[PDB]
Amino acid sequence: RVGFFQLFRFSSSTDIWLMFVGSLCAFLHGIAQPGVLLIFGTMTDVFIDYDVELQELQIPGKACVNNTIVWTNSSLNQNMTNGTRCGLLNIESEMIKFASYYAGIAVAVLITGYIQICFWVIAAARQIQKMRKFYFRRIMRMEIGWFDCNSVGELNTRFSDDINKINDAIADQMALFIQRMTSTICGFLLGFFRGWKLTLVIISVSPLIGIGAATIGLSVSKFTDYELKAYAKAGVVADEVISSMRTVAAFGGEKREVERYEKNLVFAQRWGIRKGIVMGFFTGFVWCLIFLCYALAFWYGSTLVLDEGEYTPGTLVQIFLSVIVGALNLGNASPCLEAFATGRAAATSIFETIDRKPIIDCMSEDGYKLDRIKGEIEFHNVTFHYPSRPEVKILNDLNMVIKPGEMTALVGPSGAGKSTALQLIQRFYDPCEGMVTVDGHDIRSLNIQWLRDQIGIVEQEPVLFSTTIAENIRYGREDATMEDIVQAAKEANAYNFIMDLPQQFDTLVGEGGGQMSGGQKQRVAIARALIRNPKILLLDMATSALDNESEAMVQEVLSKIQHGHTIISVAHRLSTVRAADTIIGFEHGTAVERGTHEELLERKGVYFTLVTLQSQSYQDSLRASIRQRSKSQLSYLVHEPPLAVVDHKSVEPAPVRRILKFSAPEWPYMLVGSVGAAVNGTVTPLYAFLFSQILGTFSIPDKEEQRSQINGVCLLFVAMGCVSLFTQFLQGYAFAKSGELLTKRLRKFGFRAMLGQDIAWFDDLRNSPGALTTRLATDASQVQGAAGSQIGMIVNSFTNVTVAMIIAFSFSWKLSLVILCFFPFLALSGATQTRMLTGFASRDKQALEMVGQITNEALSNIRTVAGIGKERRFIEALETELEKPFKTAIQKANIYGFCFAFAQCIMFIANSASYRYGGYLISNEGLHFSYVFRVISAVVLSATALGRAFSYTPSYAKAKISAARFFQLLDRQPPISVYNTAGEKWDNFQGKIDFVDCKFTYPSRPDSQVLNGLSVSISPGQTLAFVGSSGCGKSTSIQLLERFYDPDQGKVMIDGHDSKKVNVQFLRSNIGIVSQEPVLFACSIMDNIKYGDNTKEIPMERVIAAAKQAQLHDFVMSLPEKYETNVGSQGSQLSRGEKQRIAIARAIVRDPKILLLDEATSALDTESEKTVQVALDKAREGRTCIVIAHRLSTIQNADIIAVMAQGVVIEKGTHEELMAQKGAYYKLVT
Repeated sequence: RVGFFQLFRFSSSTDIWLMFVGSLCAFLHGIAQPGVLLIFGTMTDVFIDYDVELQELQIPGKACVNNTIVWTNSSLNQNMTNGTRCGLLNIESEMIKFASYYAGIAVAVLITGYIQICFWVIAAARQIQKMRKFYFRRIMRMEIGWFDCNSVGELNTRFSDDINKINDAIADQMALFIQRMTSTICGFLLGFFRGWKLTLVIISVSPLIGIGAATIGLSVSKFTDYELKAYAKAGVVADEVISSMRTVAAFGGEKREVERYEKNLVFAQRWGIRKGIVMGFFTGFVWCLIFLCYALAFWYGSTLVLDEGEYTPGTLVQIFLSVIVGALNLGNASPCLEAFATGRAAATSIFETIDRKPIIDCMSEDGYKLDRIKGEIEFHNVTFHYPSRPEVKILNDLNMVIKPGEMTALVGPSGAGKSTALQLIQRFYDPCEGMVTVDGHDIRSLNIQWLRDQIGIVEQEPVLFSTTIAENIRYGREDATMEDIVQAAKEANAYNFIMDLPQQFDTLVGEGGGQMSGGQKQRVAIARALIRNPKILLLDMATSALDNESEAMVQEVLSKIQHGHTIISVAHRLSTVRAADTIIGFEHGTAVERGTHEELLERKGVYFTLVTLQSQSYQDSLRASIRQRSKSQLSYLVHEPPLAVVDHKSVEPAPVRRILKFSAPEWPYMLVGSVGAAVNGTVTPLYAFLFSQILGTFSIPDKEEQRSQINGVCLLFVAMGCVSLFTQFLQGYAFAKSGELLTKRLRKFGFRAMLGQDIAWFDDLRNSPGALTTRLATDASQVQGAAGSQIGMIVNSFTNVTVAMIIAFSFSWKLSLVILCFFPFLALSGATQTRMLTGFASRDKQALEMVGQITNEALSNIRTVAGIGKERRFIEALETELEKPFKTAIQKANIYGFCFAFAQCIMFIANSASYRYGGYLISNEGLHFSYVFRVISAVVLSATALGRAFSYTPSYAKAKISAARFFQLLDRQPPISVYNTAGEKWDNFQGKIDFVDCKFTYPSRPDSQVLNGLSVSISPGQTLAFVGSSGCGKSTSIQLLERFYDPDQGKVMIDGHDSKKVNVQFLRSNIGIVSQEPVLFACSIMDNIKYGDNTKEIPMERVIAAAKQAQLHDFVMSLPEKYETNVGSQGSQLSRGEKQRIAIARAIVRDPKILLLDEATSALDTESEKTVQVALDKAREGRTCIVIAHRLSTIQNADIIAVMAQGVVIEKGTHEELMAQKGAYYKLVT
């Protein structure tokens, strides 16, 4: 929808000038990089000419016998047959000149690169400050229905992230795009217009490299989806098992689930291997093509193009490097296009909501302004439905009138649109049909700003803003003096309470600050409403959100000092409506009664009499991680020109010792990948060496020898291309296999240890099933980032640097030292730039947090702001707060511009100094001109590679974080361990139970609500029932007898053995549990029943017996698929009643000695309850059972009962004796 050039719609004239000057500087700066290669071409031509002359002068006196052609005296007054051949070219003077040119270009690049970034960043910052303030000013004027449709949560993201996406588009990214586009255009143009045969030839290889690069780029996305689909084959198992962990534990299926997860990790491993193979092979293919292009370019440029006489060596070098630079810049310009697309997409919502016209908004020209109003208000056939849900009509032909100076009470069912009438008389919404009038005037054509200033509302829930109490009250009326605030607080009965506060009226009351009682918040809100002395006072269920002790006080504040002005009250309870002058009952959105209280009592008053009588998930994160990791690995494709100018830009963390120790089992693959990486690192300085070797051949006097040597070097380039192909493929495959083996091992171990944790560990919100699955899917995949791949990068960089240094110091140590002085800067350039950028991003986010606070406070409770608060205040506050991000952006502009400019210019300074000194060495020390190029190029390329080695920031740190998260899990020792040592295994298990005054408190729930004093004993074969309580200990006996939690204090005795000492596996195997919600696995019905005793392969006879005993055989036997019917995800539909019998059969099949019926027989259908109660009753036979049911005594008449609802078991006995003594047990029959 939004065109790219719409993003600049907020640009001012100053912004236009800044952008124009920045673009001009970016254009000039971009010209510099390819334009310097002309100076380089002429410099290398000068070197070659001087070397030819010098070599000729070494011949022993060819012209001393005859005048001949080319001897030294050609510098003198002698008639040499080929003119002035010697003496005129002074190499040192030429190199002084060329070093001067390089230094001048360095200064120009510094200036232009600084301005380029600074001006563009400043212009973007100004434009987006303006954009944000306009956006917020527009939001606050939208009608409240628009806020019903749009969530504050999404508005916050639009305000913070989306506008930041626009910033990334109109910011320095635009300058970088301009610079790189002009650089590539100039690079290709200067190649074509210096030699078109060679430029055309070496460009003709592009289609193959394009195919390879496009293949890699496409394969990234293509393989992401295939990987995600691959892991899901195991992710489903993990999610199913973790989501139902209590049943898995209760039936001891941990081993089975671990095996089933291992069985499915193979697909993810396999797809990871294949992605590695493909991407490594294609990276090697691209490198081979690059080196074949080198060979073709040099061979053709020499043959019949240079040795024939058309070109010169300098022109050949210049053309080659210019084309390489152009292609390099073209590649670096794709991130800018990505940023432009992202920004242009995000701007759609912002601009459309900026341009949207509000249906009703706070403005000064909307309509008439009354004076001395009576306050009378009336409805006329008002019909209304909310815009967010127009299908449901809330008001139906509503007609009502509220007399001036009187209190009218609105009563009716909660869903009768009772309060929605209030939102109409302050004009939150216009009525769909009908009219609402005040003092005889229509609400329309009445100045909304003036109208709402006549109305004060006590909201349903008090809302206070983050400021002082005096300020919060002052929001009701701007010009209220302090004594007026005191008077309002006195009327609202808050003065006495507020003066008790530590700092009186100046105390901050922000919700993130000092808290206050709901009653006091309502009283300060009432003060805010009263301070404006409204003619119309709306009481919208003020007390409905308060405790009784505070309800009394708030109600006392109300109906005490309210007079003269009209009051419209929606009472929370009808005990206080009788003071009202009139009452209007609401039914299905229409007024009915419109009578006095005594008249409301004209008949049954069904509502009034009734009340008075009754009252008296991992996929997103995994996708992001996979994509980011694949993109990071793609950095190996970066190639840099020799000579020329270099590229610029293409809980505690675990110790790496632990990661490597864990990854030891796959050491051979890491070693093979390391060998490949070492060779690939060696490749770069070797091709710099071969380039310098080529340059040296052009000075050879013998043409045949020259041709032979050039052929040899081209063959070496071809061989290097082939070796690079093979080694790149080998490295990619080996490190992919190492990483995938590590990830598979990590997932298996993490799941296996995760299933060993005690149940309490799962209840913790830090270990939510979604969180656990995300940890098992994503974090496991990331740990390889701190593994072979990192080792591969380290080895690659080390070999690159060491080989380059060997070459440089072998061929010239004096020059190497000079060029090495610039080594630190060239290397640290990129790392410093990236880390400074991320630091600035963090600081900008910190600055934006303050603004987010204000914007979220304003939007979260926009109803309070509009109705009773001040609309314009928040706009001004946000406008003032928006200055901080602007200042941070300005200083970012300055610092980032300087850093970028220096990083760009430093290379030219290095060239200047190095070639100035190389000229001196050639003139005096007798170096060969080729060695100068060799040394300088080797050192520069190694410096750039080493600098790229320090760009591990985004992935390595989080890899170590994930490794730490896994290692803490693997090292945890749970309080209750399923995998613990065997013991306390008495063969003749009988199942006698006893509770010795157990105390328990649920962690992950507030440590309050302690369950205390529980003490009962159950002899073998008896049934115990916990009944009557709505909670407070009823359901925790189940989770205690089974070792889900050990008691805080006290002990649970099984056959006389303490609970904490009996081996969990054995005890839990002796118990069979049925829960309120039958949880079954996606396997077949036979498998689900067979899950009861998964330690042994029980025959189908047991399953049949259990199914018939559980009243399940006939039902399942009559299904289309019978006992092989698949459950859950298969699409087969079963009701809770049908699954409950599956669960009961599962419990029965193991022939448990203890049965825990945790509120079975709770299906929504009474028929299902009848069906399943028979199953439960048949199951209880001959076992020690603890039975819990919400149903009445009929279920539990069989055996002894406990009835208490306060933890301790005071009342206990059989149904006959319990009913005889007339205790609390009778409440079931009350």
